[PDB]
Amino acid sequence: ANPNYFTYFRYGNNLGLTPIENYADQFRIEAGGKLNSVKPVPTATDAKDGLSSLKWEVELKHNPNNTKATINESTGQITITGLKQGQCGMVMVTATAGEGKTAVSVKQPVFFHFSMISDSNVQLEYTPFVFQVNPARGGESIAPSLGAGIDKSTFRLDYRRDFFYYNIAGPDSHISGALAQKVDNFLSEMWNSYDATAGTSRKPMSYFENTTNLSKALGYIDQTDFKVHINPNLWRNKDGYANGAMIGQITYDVTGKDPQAATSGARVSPIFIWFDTKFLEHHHHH
Ligand code: NA
Ligand code: NA
Repeated sequence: ANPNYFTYFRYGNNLGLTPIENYADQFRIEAGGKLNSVKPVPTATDAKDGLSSLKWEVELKHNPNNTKATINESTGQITITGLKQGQCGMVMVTATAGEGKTAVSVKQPVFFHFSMISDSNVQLEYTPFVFQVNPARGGESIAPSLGAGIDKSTFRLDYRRDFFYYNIAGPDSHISGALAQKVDNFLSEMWNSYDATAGTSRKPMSYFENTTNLSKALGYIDQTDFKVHINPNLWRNKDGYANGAMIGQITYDVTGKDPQAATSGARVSPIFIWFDTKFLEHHHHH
């Protein structure tokens, strides 16, 4: 197209994952580290005038209750504050080339994970921590590392509470925000499609609540490898397929039991699920 026309930028990742275009833009703050040590700058674009010709803007998406983000308008350097240990956060970055009628803007998410050692010496890390999934086809995330000394055979892991969804490029009618009582949004619609009585419960996302019908869950964690599974043909409605990102709190138990009632130190939000029909899996030759 025109002189301002472009289609992408990239920040990459600090996880050693390559090539960077096969993964979301995503940054981990290591266990026991500081948020102010991870201030990513962009590394790629198809803008002809390049990274130092773009106007950089940021909007914090997750977690609105406690996280903030700012951006250097010239360099694109992002700074995050307030994200809590054991949680992921999400921002939307907008880059704009030019001004006026022929200006072109491109918006993309950037994700963050503040890792930690939680109860019982667990250090739960998905690498990548953004699972890019096609909602028509479904799929399974990476298997996480659990931490040194953890018995994987007695580990149990399940979604629990605090589910949030952020529309990225889906229809505006996929309303963003927390799954909550008396709020009609994309997550309440998804929940209700699983069961009219699901409410704000873990049930649509739970292994332990779907043991005899896993294929019916919106998604679940398996108890062998602890991958997150997303089932096909559910994250959609008449207006369109999900095109957006979901985060939920996940609880664990180190004694072979359903972790429903795990206490506060055995609760984390270690993974973001990003739905987009354009995603095809990169299997690395299996
Ligand atoms: Na559904
Ligand atoms: Na959460």
